[PDB]
Amino acid sequence: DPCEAVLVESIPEGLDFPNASTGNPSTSQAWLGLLAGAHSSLDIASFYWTLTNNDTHTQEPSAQQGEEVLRQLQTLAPKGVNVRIAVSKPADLQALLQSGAQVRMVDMQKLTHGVLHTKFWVVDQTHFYLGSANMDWRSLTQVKELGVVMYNCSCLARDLTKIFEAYWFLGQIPWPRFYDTRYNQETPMEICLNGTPALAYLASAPPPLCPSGRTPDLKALLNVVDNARSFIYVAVMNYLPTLEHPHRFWPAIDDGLRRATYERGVKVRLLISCWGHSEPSMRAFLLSLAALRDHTSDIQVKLFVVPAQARIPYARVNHNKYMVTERATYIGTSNWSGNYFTETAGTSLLVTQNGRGGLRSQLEAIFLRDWDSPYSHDLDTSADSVGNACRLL
Amino acid sequence: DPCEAVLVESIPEGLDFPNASTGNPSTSQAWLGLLAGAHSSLDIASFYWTLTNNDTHTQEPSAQQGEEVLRQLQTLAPKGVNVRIAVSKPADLQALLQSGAQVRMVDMQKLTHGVLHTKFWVVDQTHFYLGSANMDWRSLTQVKELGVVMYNCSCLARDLTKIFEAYWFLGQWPRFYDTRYNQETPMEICLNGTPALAYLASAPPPLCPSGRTPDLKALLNVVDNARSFIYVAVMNYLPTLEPHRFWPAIDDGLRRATYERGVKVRLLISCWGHSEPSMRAFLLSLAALRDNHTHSDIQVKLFVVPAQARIPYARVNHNKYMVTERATYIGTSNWSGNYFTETAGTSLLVTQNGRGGLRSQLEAIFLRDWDSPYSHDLDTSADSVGNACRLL
Repeated sequence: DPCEAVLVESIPEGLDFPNASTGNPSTSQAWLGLLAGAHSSLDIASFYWTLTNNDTHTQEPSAQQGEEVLRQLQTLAPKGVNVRIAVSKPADLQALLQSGAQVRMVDMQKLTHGVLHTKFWVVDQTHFYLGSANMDWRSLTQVKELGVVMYNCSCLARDLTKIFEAYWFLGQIPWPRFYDTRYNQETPMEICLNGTPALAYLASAPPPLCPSGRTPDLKALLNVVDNARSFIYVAVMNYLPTLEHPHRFWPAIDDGLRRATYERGVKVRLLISCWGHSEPSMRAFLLSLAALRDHTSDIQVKLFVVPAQARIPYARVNHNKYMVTERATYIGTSNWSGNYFTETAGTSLLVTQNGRGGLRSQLEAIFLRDWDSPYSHDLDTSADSVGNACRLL
Repeated sequence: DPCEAVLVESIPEGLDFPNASTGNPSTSQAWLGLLAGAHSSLDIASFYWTLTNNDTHTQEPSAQQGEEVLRQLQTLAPKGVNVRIAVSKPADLQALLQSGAQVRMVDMQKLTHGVLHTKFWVVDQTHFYLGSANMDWRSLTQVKELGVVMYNCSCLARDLTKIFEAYWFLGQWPRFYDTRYNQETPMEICLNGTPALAYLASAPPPLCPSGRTPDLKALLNVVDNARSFIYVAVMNYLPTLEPHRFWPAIDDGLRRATYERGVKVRLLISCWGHSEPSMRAFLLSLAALRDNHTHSDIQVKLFVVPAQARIPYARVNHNKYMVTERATYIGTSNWSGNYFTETAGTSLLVTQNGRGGLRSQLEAIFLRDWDSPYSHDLDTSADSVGNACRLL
């Protein structure tokens, strides 16, 4: 299969990169194209749905891209597209049900004390999108996001659907052989990504939703961290060494980054996202990694902050959740706190390929332009200078 | 047995505490008393011997206390005291062999890639000293040393002697070495007439027999059983197996306790011209856990002992102990992973309830250390700290 990965970026209106330092399609363009092409199925797992302005209780014109998606979704079911939805149990889903689109609500708080934080699509079981969208107009053009669309990638979409079908069964924890995966950290798929060979595998975040042969998202994340020999670049929304009531400590990712930077000298870059809903206990635990630097080992930590839009609930964050090394890629939907790897649902794509060009270097060039952005500040920037609620910093 | 624990401290000449109110025997006084009382046996585990000035290649008068110890050791063997020594394989030991005192050299670098860094005595299997003071006139009067001498403490001295026996055999486990009194089930001792639970731990797992608690295990259990404070003064704290490795085992216990349980943690590490500057970064990685909501509070201070600089290995605080609201730990290993894996070491842990007693005496020692001018912040100017200072 002639698999092509495109990294597709949701960029907030008014947020831009002046050098065109990585230009690639919008999540809206990718989604509208996926819908317009769709003819058999649109497996779509989301945390919530908030596409319409009225479903937000807002009246912003930028809802239109989501409402177009909604309009197009309203065309999909009478066109015969077998739209099915899994959504976290808390109007648009009733409009879809009236259009004939199936909806199931997942009581993740009953099952495992968490949420269905995954955002992905699987289209004709040939294409897929996986990433930090949120199935709302805000995710499309109000919050910065990264995801991978893998066109013509039928063998990999047909395994991301294995992640969806679990949540679809929950919204109706055992897993039956149907959910198992052969293509994991130990034996990824061989894919001819843009014509250059690559090894690729998909992971799931809470061990109850990892079937046999699925790599746990923490295992894949820690392994990508421990196999690196030159650099580890991470962009993730939230990072906490906790199971975030009563206090627990979660060293698991902290130890992988300490070990890797010390034993192997690996350059570690952590790019973590700040907004008014960021837990303040992050700051001490980020400073506890940034102190491993002078001599001898090098971890550096930076704060991504997306700058009238403040009137919108949950707008203006960088929701992104990926990592890249000299050797591997990791695109995910889980945030980096112990609950996201134990209690909450999440997924990630990992792709390794060698040489220049290709996905790994496109993702690295994305990380580099993020990290060099004005939108990435140091872990001690003056809070008012950050142009947003620097609640953590 | 009417066990009395005295905390005996070597204080460097010219080092003194404004807190006062904490008078105790010098290690010299306690050792000379132990020798003068000794009549059947003296076991001792030692890192190295440097009692005579000539054996130092120095000519400083304060060797006299060690040379008196040496003179007294030279009297012990003709008095009939079964002096036996285990020493780390690298003149005073030849003078002792002339006196009839037995010596064995331990090839720790062959056996486990470390040294015999223990410092302890056992007298008549009835008293013991355990602590940091080396068999070295600089220990007795030029570096600060803490240890416990437990007089009339036959049941516990009779277990420390066994720890030396392990070294004594290396320098030349079966059931002879097995220990009942450990972290799971300490011994009942009537320390100063107030009940206490006490046990001895040893540092490298090859030198821990069955039923001996590993020194790291006992240290981490004390850290994870704390509920109000953890106070720790130790010479070296390296969260690494000092080809680069990682030793977060203590680092995780201190993070976990302060975050999950709100424990106040105090680390009082010791800085000198031979401190590995790698340690500085790892200390800054613990002082980062301070916050208003979480009640996580780790605080870290450096202990530095300010003509004596001409002496090799003088002027350090070589102390190694911890105290909580609940327990004490006096140790001989420093807090780097080699000391718990590769190197020989030993510690006493004592829990007792109420005011007074050993736990509060050791805590009052910690507090007077911590409040000392000799304790500086982890960001202090090394010029103000008044010594060679590789961490600042």
